[PDB]
Amino acid sequence: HTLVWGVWVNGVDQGDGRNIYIRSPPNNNPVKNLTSPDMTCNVDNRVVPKSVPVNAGDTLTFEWYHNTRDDDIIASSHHGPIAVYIAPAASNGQGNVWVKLFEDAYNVTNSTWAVDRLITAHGQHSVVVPHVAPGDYLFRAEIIALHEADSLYSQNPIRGAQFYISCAQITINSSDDSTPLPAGVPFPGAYTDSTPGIQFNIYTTPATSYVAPPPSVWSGALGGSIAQVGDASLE
Ligand SMILES: OC[C@H]1O[C@@H](O[C@H]2[C@H](O)[C@@H](O)[C@H](O[C@H]3[C@H](O)[C@@H](O)[C@H](O)O[C@@H]3CO)O[C@@H]2CO)[C@H](O)[C@@H](O)[C@@H]1O
Ligand SMILES: OC[C@H]1O[C@@H](O[C@H]2[C@H](O)[C@@H](O)[C@H](O)O[C@@H]2CO)[C@H](O)[C@@H](O)[C@@H]1O
Ligand SMILES: [Cl-]
Ligand SMILES: [Cl-]
Ligand SMILES: [Cu+2]
Repeated sequence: HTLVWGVWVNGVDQGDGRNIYIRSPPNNNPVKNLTSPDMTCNVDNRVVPKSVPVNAGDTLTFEWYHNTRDDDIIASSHHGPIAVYIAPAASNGQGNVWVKLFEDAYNVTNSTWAVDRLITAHGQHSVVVPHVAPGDYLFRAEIIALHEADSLYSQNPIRGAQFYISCAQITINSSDDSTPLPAGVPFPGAYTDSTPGIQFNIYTTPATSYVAPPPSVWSGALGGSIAQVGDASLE
């Protein structure tokens, strides 16, 4: 159970974005039905009044929280991967539009899941804004908690992979468009009951064997991190 509080741009806090530049759901409960319209941008997908200005190459940091800002972030049980996708905002997230900018699943070097590192990072993970066409975008940050993913939700709706999905409204101002955004995948649709990484038993299957759900990270993506970029406590 986790939500996005706001974003930072080049280590500058853009302030509380909830229902302002984040298409916030009413609560921190997961989405679990892979064919739900809620897979796009969670249960309250609508235009919110603001979009955060960035330029291509800026560091864009998502900041998550559990109940209050800079708390436990997400229950430690919720091991799993983190992904960020981008779509042009005029799509409203519909159609074959979501392009993956970031994936971090299980780090063999550190012996840690992305969610474990997200907690240590005070809820912060970042992407480099890609060199796409200037305009309005949705950045869809997705945490998959796998602690009940040994079952398919479609088998047992009390369990299943849990999707913590948050869509931020981002406006890309200065961009040379050196990597034009291609068509992408649909949400709902890209993940199905047979997709690798959706049904996974963390109690019996080694995390060294985990394969995150496709699609692969786009060739135009410039990278990211899971690391504290701003100190919320200094405010
Ligand atoms: O036993 C089932 C799994 O429970 C996980 O804890 C979650 C609780 O089941 C869930 O009820 C709770 O929901 C809270 C939420 O955390 C809080 O922010 C909100 O204000 O109220 C909700 C309703 O009470 O969330 C927790 C996760 O934080 C365990 O983490 C898991 O190990 C266990 O299998
Ligand atoms: O961040 C580690 C993560 O990498 C995933 O592979 C990606 C990689 O992030 C990206 O830089 C490159 O451009 O594409 C590949 C393929 O999608 C990998 O799937 C994860 O297991 C791993 O934790
Ligand atoms: Cl939960
Ligand atoms: Cl959310
Ligand atoms: Cu939870």
